[PDB]
Amino acid sequence: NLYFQSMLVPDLLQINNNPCYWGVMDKYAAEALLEGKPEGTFLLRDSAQEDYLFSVSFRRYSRSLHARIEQWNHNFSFDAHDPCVFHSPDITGLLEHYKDPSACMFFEPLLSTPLIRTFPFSLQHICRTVICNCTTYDGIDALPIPSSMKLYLKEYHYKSKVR
Amino acid sequence: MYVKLISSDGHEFIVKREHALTSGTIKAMLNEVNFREIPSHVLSKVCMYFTYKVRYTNSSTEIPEFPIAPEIALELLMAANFLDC
Amino acid sequence: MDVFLMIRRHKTTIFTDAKESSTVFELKRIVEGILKRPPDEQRLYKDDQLLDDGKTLGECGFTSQTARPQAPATVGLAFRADDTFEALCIEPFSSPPELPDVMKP
Ligand SMILES: [Cl-]
Ligand code: NA
Repeated sequence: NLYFQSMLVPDLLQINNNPCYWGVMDKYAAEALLEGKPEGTFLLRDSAQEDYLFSVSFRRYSRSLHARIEQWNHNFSFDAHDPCVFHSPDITGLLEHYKDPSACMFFEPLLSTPLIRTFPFSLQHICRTVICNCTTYDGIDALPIPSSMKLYLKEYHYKSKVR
Repeated sequence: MYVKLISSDGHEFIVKREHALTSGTIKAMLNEVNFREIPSHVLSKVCMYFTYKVRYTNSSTEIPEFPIAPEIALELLMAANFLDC
Repeated sequence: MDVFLMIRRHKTTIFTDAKESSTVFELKRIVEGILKRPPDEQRLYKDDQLLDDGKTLGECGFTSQTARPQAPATVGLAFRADDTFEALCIEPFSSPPELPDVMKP
């Protein structure tokens, strides 16, 4: 494709029910949470970069490291354009793959002990996650709400350049 | 200690003031508040959120799901947005 | 162990909490401060079962799994009209509309 189709993250409600996910947070705030912590301690958060929805922040080699999640062909991975690298149709399955420390290679993230979110999200956000789970991206346009709200429901999408 | 939030269909919800202050709209407009555009099946649910929000703020535990049925989700989205919470 | 409740009568709902080990009577005291009717002038109900003043809320079945902040347990309430009590009556909430077709399976 020379164009792209917007598509809701398929996994969005599962992700928001996953306590390792902290929502809008920058890498400095992740680093503060992860400071000093043991190898493999991790979190999922929104990436502050414009072209990526999510990043993981995790601990390894005594450093707080980050990994943006990429997509391509409806799969997610930490390298979307290298098909040797493992990918999943889900964000959840991509985290699940990197759960086992003795089966993580040095150049791969290690996501073995989730840091647990200690506050609840907003009621507005929680409704969004439920609505998005029932509907598709094009479906959002047919809803009986203002377009300011359509804008809001459409936030967690990725750009599909394939068919 | 308590405040009364009245829905469009006349249902009266007595909730603690501290929990109602979870809404920025309500915090800004404060005994009684009338909501002529929010009906009882939605306001009852908002009240439940205020208790969830306050109880799981600085949580001692992993936080559970706030269950929302798809059937009230859109009205609840607009009331949440209108109530600023 | 806090338990979370909705006390309901006619078009009134009280959102409140109490300990699992607190008594039904103590809950009637909570209601007295709000609604201004003494304990002897109230009946509290779990579904249609009139509750025992001296029992704990946990003994009546209100617990962590049953009476959660996000999904509180309903307690019915009826007041005394003269010598006799009024019938337990709880006006239901409004009904949501049909789900939009884009939101159906
Ligand atoms: Cl968020
Ligand atoms: Na982003």
